[PDB]
Amino acid sequence: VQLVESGGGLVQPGGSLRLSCAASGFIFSSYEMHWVRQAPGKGLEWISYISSSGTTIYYADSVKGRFTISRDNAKNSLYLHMNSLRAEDTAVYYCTRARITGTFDVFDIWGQGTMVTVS
Amino acid sequence: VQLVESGGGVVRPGGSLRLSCAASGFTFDDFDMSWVRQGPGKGLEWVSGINWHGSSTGYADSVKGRFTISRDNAKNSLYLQMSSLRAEDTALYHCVRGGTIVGATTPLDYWGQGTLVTVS
Amino acid sequence: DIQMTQSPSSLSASVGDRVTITCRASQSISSYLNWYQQKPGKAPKLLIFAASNLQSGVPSRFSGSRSGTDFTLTISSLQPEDFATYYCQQNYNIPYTFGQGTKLEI
Amino acid sequence: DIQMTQSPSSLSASVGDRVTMTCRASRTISSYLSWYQQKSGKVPNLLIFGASSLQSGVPSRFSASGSGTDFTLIISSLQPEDFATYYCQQSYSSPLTFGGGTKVEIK
Amino acid sequence: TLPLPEVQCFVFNVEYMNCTWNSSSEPQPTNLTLHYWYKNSDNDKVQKCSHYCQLQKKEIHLYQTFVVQLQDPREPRRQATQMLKLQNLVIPWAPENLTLHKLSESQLELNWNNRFLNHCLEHLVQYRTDWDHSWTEQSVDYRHKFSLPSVDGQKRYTFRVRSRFNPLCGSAQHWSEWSHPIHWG
Ligand SMILES: *[C@@H]1O[C@H](CO)[C@@H](O[C@@H]2O[C@H](CO)[C@@H](O)[C@H](O)[C@H]2NC(C)=O)[C@H](O)[C@H]1NC(C)=O
Repeated sequence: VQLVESGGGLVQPGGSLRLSCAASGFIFSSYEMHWVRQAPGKGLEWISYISSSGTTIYYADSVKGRFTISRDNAKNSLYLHMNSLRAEDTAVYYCTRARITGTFDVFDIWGQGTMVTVS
Repeated sequence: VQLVESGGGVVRPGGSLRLSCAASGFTFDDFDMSWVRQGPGKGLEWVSGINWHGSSTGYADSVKGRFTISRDNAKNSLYLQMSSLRAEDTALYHCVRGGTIVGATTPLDYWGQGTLVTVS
Repeated sequence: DIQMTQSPSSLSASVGDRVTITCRASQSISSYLNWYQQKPGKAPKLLIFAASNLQSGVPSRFSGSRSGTDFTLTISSLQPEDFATYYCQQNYNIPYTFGQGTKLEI
Repeated sequence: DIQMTQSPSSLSASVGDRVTMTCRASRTISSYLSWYQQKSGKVPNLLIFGASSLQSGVPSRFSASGSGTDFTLIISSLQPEDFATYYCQQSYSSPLTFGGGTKVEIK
Repeated sequence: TLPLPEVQCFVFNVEYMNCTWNSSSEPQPTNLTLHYWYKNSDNDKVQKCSHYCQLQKKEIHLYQTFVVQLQDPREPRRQATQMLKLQNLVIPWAPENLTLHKLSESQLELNWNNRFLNHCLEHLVQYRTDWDHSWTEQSVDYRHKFSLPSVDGQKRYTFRVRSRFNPLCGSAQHWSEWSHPIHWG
């Protein structure tokens, strides 16, 4: 019923920062998690997902070998930290869940999102 | 890099007893095991061994018909359960890293201590 | 992977119309598709799932047709409280791919 | 099977002596025979590698040669921590067997 | 509060599907129900396993999406679910009949036939030598032949091979079980 994410504000190329997403209102240990990045003008672009507790898989190229993500079930947290940022990664970040209704899995309750800028 | 076994007790001739030893600090599948015994009167003597896959168990001249080594890599342990013993089996038993039965990759050995078993 | 284009159709509407927004996928996805209504500066809403079904709490005006991999979202009797970009995306296989997103305007 | 006779069992030497000692095998083995050291009251350890080389962690003082039938070992500049039993052992054909035993005296 | 004992699923040489989960950790050991469905194919249904799980080849579809989940009877609200790339988790049988034959006087070639799959597998070979402390590795392409360029007469080598479902038709990382160790004399 609630996903609140927080993260860093400013960074120089080659820097790093912390991004976290706190969940409340459901059994966090069951569902699937999703991280999505929105560029200032391009639009939306899904970047990564977390399969309950076992596996995690990122995007094809944008976040292929730079960011790493994990989660804590007891604390109900989902967090990744960015490394080796660039000038094109200045964007907004979203944290959302996946719900399986029948045989379909659909994105539910998106996070508010945080701004990351590089200059 | 340590080898620790479990057991103890005494039995009259014709009894049975299990001796299980495990390795710590090793890649168990990479190298095989063996057994060496020593009676107080005499020197060391070899018992048996296998090839890290439970497929080439080795024998000895005198303990051929009693029991032969078993292994479980998934549980990461090795077992030797004696039965139908004899009065001349009183000795101290060590299970040793290394040894070789089949050809290829004869890795020498690294001893790992042991305890005493006795039978009347 | 599966690039998913969208017909722009960035055409002005009025108070009550019937406009089709079609976004053909490059590959033939059977029935898996979601329509997201992204307000300016906010998060999407998941208007419609399964390409034919309807999400709970969503008005019945929206409706998917799925005429042979030509997924379309139809809206009848437009209201001023509905003016934003729409992104149609596929959950058929990882990686998920969104669309360009029509900028429907008044 | 394969029988090993570690002879002589009795040796007479003091600190800083030059006397090699031999091992014998019943059946021929090319280079499959190691050596060990048994100080009283402790686990044996490896002293000579496969045929003639030496395991790391050991002083280069110990030396061995004569690979094949009659392996021989020799140690120079004897210390107060070298008088023990050797127990030549082979790993060529199953079953493995050990040697008899050699004892060296202190004066 | 507490997490479910989770599950790893591996397709064995595309003959049957096995999911193994350890119920020992949780109190009051129970063999919970398992479910599955194939999202990729149209006209699909949610099925019950009831073969405690195990699925036959009649219900295995590769190159596509597969979803697994575990359900406990006491708390239906709490469950587990994962999204699996079925071509990323294939663990075939250890290759059979590991054939060795000697082309020339100082080099070797190794052949092995996997049970079902040929054109979507990468391989690894580990060979050792007398008195060797370590084990020397080498990867092989989708073709199932490995060559040892340098060999010795008196020395003896041990070969053990494990295949891997990579990279032409997937990206499986886990290796197969070690085959029967074929020994050179
Ligand atoms: C494949 O699945 C079958 C179905 O359960 C497994 O068979 C049993 O596995 C459990 C695990 O402890 C035990 O009851 C036995 O080991 C098996 N029962 C038998 C063989 O009758 C099997 O272990 C799974 N794995 C393989 C490789 O077959």
